[PDB]
Amino acid sequence: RIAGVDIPREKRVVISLTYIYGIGTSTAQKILEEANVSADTRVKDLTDDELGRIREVVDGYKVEGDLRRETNLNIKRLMEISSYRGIRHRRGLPVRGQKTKNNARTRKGPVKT
Amino acid sequence: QKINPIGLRVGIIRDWEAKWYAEKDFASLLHEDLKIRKFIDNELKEASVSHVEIERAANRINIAIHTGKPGMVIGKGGSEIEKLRNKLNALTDKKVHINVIEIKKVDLDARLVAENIARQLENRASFRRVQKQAITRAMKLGAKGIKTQVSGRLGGADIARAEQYSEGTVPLHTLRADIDYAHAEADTTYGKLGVKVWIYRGEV
Amino acid sequence: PRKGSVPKRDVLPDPIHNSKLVTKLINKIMLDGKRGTAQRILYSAFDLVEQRSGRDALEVFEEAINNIMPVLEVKARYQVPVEVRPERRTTLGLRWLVNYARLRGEKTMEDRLANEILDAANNTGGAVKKREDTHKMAEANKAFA
Amino acid sequence: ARSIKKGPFVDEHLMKKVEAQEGSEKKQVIKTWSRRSTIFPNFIGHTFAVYDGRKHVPVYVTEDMVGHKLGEFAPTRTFK
Amino acid sequence: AKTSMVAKQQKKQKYAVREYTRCERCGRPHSVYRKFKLCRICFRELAYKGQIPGVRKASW
Amino acid sequence: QKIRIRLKAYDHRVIDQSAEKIVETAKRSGADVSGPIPLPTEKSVYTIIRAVHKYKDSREQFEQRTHKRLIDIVNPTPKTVDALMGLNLPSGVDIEIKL
Amino acid sequence: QVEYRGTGRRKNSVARVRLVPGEGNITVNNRDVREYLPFESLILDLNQPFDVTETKGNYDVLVNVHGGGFTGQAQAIRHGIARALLEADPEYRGSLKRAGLLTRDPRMKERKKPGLKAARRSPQFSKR
RNA sequence: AGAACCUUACCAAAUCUUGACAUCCUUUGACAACUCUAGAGAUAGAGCCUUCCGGACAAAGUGACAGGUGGUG
RNA sequence: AAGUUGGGCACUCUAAGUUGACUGCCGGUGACAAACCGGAGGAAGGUGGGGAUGACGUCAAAUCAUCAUGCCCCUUAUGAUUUGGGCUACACACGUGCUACAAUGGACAAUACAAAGGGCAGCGAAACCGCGAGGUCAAGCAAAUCCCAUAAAGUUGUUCUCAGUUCGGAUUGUAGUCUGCAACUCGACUACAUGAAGCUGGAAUCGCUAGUAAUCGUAGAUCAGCAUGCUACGGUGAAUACGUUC
Ligand SMILES: [Mg+2]
Ligand SMILES: [Zn+2]
Repeated sequence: RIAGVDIPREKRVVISLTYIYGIGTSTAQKILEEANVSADTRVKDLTDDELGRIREVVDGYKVEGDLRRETNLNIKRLMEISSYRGIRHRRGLPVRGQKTKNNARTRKGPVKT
Repeated sequence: QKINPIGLRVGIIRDWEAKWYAEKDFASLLHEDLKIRKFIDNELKEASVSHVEIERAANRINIAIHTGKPGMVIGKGGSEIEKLRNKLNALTDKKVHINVIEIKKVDLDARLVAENIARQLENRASFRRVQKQAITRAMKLGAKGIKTQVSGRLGGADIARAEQYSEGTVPLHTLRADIDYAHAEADTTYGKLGVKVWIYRGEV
Repeated sequence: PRKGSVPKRDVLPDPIHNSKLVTKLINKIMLDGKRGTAQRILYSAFDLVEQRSGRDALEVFEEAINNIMPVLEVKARYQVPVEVRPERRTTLGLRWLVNYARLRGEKTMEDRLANEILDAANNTGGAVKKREDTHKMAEANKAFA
Repeated sequence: ARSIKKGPFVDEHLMKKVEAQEGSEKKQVIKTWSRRSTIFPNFIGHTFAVYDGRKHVPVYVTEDMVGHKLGEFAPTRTFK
Repeated sequence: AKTSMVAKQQKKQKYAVREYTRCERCGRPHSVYRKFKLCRICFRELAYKGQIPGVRKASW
Repeated sequence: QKIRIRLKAYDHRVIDQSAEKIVETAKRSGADVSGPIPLPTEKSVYTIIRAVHKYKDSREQFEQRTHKRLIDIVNPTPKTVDALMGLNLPSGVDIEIKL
Repeated sequence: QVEYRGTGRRKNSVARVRLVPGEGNITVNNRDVREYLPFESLILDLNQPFDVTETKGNYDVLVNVHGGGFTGQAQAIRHGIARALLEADPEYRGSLKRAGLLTRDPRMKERKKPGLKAARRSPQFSKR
């Protein structure tokens, strides 16, 4: 349990740390190298000092709920300023200049024939 | 549907009409040649200009005009040929040397025959009689085969059609055969009439 | 609309076992031209079956193909039954073997193929079930022959 | 342009028109066709009539609009 | 092509990125080769006439 | 002490005859020539839509092939240089001389 | 010395192959054959001409092979070995020919046709 | 076989009417890249100012005339 | 260190010219014919493999927007210039493709093997800087010389162990690079994070007979920049054709 979130017990530490929101593979490797810990050692077979060092490194990366709040604040700011990206966020359409005549399902939801 | 026979045979048994090489100014040379050819065509309409070859070397342009009426192009005193030389030099900064090649039998030249029949059609002759006489004289002058075609609003009819006449052998699928092809256009009061002529004067 | 029968291809024997059948099984297993992958898979499967049976790999393989090779089939026309050609027998045996092996639940294709050939040698495999169904429907439609 | 090594783009005419009458507090509306001009802090509190294709949409500049283009606040297409 | 458009292409552009190629024989804006400054249609016609040095039909 | 002559031409026939002409001129003038050496031909293919409009699936493929010939003169002489620089080749072939 | 030289071709692969009196070792581009080739089937195919001629292990092979892939180069080497054995003893012609090793496999990659995805594969057709 | 501008043929807005482009006809040049000002520009106002051989060439005015990716395959 | 140079033109290669393949020879089926089958020789055997080449005709098929053109139409506009916006929209239906759903695999490190093209204000080597896309200096090269440009699949080792996952990468946040006067509408790529559907697809339907299909990359035209399209190249490399009932 790191950053208030449980991580798979039987998964290697490097992979299991990716389950933390805001932690991917690159940041997981970087954290693991900063807080010296075997790459292949599973979290279940881990030492309390290693866990404490990992927590110490993680706490300052600005992950999880803080990251979510920052992203939501950015999205809300661009919605509020009445930007083009904000209008597209409100309408649930692609924001990064895709074509909506086809292949916009991940933004427009399921097909409504 | 039919490959242009000249296009099919260029580089196999027919040499290019543009004989030169370039690596950098290919486009400028090509379009200079194109404007030279366009000016020669516009200026020597009356002359039976069968075709024109262009070569360039040592900053010179050698023009070879194969025509059927060399007297008209040269002039009695060389005045016409000198004037043409001067106008080509005006068009192109380079120095142009012009030669004229006589065609003994103008009735065996595809381009000349096409232009003659197109002129007759403009004069409003019979699109059948013109082709018949063309083919007759070409065949009597020893041609192994000839084909003529005229398409468009033949007798002014609203519905355009084509009609063709043939005699002898014209093996358009033989790559050996040196088949002379030409297309011309008559600008009749009803519009464009396209005449095509294929001539096969035999193995050479 | 066909002038007649065309010549048939002839494959070389397996370099190690010297078996046309083995070569054609490797070709069947091969996907996208990965002949090396097919070779390693087949060889690992042969080693696994040899270990698990204490019996010659080629022997058990030949017994499995003999078990899963049919003799009658049915072609739509109602389905009319007809005998199967000797080369069609081998083709169908290998094709069914590979298909049901790929359909097995083992983790790796080598394990799937080994288990499937073992089951076919015991006469209790998916390919055996396929052959049995084919023979049953051929017998059911025997009249239309 | 976008690259940091080049400064944020803005039309010189637009920038000088904004700078003009900066001291006076009776700031007026600035007609502009420059949808591509970036919004600098100098633009805060200004009104730009930005051409969107057929008409000049008025746009009021605030602090949160700094760093964006003037075109991002004058939509061009109409739907429903 | 339009004569005014040909003229606007010939004339100098205030931008430099605003320069585009047109076939110099007919004026077609699309499918113009750089080596010949010709569109595909004019290229085919002149190759058939044999007036493009060294250009012949290909096959292999 | 070598002189390179590079000839390039769209016609292998004309390039071969020009190469023979220059080799003969050099051997007459007296120098010794190693060659001609045929460098790999450079073929540029152009694919055009045959139809004026639509009909994408129908194409026509032209080529321009330039053949390349290399000549090495080993023992140059003033006579050889004068004869090479005075020799006139067919308009088709392009000749470059590197002394 | 006593070198028996020969050339072999397959696809776009050319192997100059030289046979010398030796113990059967094969060197390819200054590398061992069992390292250069990624599979032992290729080595067996290379040795096949020697088995046919009944001179297995009586020659060391030196290969300068470029072009194509590993299979193409292996079969080019086999062709070169067969040609070298021919050069060394004309009596092996019958055995090599029966084995089918003196044949230069003429199969090459078919050009792509315009209007087709590949040499033969055509675009997916849809009536209506 | 290459739509951010151009392309581009469509739309809005700001603009021109021998015209963006061609030939003839009258005058004759220093035309015009270049710097200033106003404009989103196109363009307008004064300078600077540099070319030219019996005439190439290039500017101003007028009338013929130009122009159309407008229709009918 | 290197075919790097001294040397050689053996080999390969390059590209001109030539030889070769014609049912030629032999034996069967066949009406001693044609032809089919098999064999010898040959690198190649049965139009060896492909390309170009497309008759007389059919669809008043497409194109007046490549070009030309009869007639009609506008000419203070249906002509012309410029800035900005459309052509990139989006409750939807269809065609063609790219990416996947995984263990014949994902990730990590090491190490091989192609062919065909392009390069003048263009190909940008090495070196230094940045994790990165890229930036500074800058050699060579108008080409069998230099560069683009280390191919990938593959092979060998470690790890995951059948999980919507170490699969898959859409979606969006932030921060960069590059081209262009200018990436808002509306470029590509890069770093970090986010991590949707999808766990081989109903009716139906498509391509392909061999170096073919399938997979893997590579290059080029257009082009400042922008390719999952198009046109070429090679690497690995199958299955099946009984038959003409439908
Ligand atoms: Mg033919
Ligand atoms: Zn054109």
